[PDB]
Order: sequence, then C-alpha cells, then structure tokens
Amino acid sequence: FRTFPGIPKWRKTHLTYRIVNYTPDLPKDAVDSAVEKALKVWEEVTPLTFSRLYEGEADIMISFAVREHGDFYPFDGPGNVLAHAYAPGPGINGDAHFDDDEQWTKDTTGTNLFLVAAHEIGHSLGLFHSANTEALMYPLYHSLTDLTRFRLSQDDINGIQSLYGPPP
Ligand SMILES: O=C(O)[C@@H](Cc1c[nH]c2ccccc12)NS(=O)(=O)c1ccc(N2CCC(c3ccccc3)CC2)cc1
Ligand SMILES: [Ca+2]
Ligand SMILES: [Ca+2]
Ligand SMILES: [Ca+2]
Ligand SMILES: [Zn+2]
Ligand SMILES: [Zn+2]
Repeated sequence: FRTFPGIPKWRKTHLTYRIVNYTPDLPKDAVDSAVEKALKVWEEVTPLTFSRLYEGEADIMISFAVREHGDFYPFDGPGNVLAHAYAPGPGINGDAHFDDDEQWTKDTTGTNLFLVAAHEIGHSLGLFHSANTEALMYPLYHSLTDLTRFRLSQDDINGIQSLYGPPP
C-alpha cells in the first residue's frame, strides 16, 4: 500500500458523510447501498465508524458532477477519470466526487458505482495507490465477473490499519 505524502489522516474515528446529490443513472436506494457498502468495507477493518448527515457539513461530502464543478480537477466527459476523492482534512479534503458523464451501474457490465466508491473512500481515508494488482487501491479501474466475489485485499487492510489500527 501507499499513503499520501505527509500521511494525512483523520484524528477522530467517528466520521460523518453526506450524499449531497444523486446520479440520474440509478435509483437512490442503489446509490445509498453502494455508498454504505463502500463505507462498510473500511469500517469492518478499523475502529472507524460512520454516520450520515442530511444537512450541513459532513467530513466526507459525496457528490455527482460533470466537467467544471468547483475544484482544481474538472471532470473529463465519458471515460478516463471516473471519480476522485481528497485525502483527510477540512473542507474539500475527505470529499468524493463522481463523474456523472459516466453511466453508473450496479452491474457487472458498466462502471460500477460500489467498486469505484469503495476505492474513493479509501482515498477519503488516506490511502493512496497500491502496487498490488489485486488491491482495491490499485490505480487502474476494473470490475469483476462476479461482484459477489469482491474482497478487500490484505494489502488494503494493512494500509488502513497502518493509519487507524484494527477493530477494537
Ligand atoms: O480515484 C482515482 O484513482 C481516479 C482519479 C485519479 C486519477 N489519477 C489519480 C492519482 C491520485 C489520486 C486520484 C487519481 N482515477 S479512476 O477514476 O481512473 C479509477 C477509479 C477506480 C479504480 N478502481 C481500481 C480497481 C477496483 C477494484 C479492485 C478490486 C476488485 C474490484 C475492483 C475498482 C476501482 C481505479 C481508477
Ligand atoms: Ca470521465
Ligand atoms: Ca470534507
Ligand atoms: Ca451519469
Ligand atoms: Zn472534484
Ligand atoms: Zn484512486
């Protein structure tokens, strides 16, 4: 695993998230399911706990956007960058943005929201990119023939526990 330069991290283990808005591509329940599942992957292997805010400023603000959307990294239309998220800290840090010029799916065929979101939360928590081809935090997007076979790698577990420790 790799962390980010200067090893940014949360210095608290109760985190909040807000889903600021929603993609046209999936029902809200499917997006919520992807986000919750994405949070749970990391929750499971750490002392971190998450709760949702429906207003105000949460730690991890999650949103869907296209092209220019208010930060240093405008999205790029269909393909290429699918999403991004910022390392732990205040304001934009911790936030995760999804390119709504992708077509978001819960299936095996398109751009899978759960898999991307789980990866992005890893960033939001302070994991950078892994050299392990099997890791969630590997830099190149792929999916699975069987989404039920998803498992967080030991490399990812090691990385996140390097930041926050194992579960209590
Ligand atoms: O978050 C990104 O990486 C951003 C933005 C981005 C581009 N340069 C960067 C340099 C530093 C930080 C962010 C970026 N690029 S991106 O949108 O192209 C991207 C998104 C997701 C992924 N996955 C990797 C493998 C994965 C998986 C693993 C195990 C089992 C099943 C599935 C699912 C998600 C990779 C790359
Ligand atoms: Ca794109
Ligand atoms: Ca934030
Ligand atoms: Ca879209
Ligand atoms: Zn952005
Ligand atoms: Zn990444």
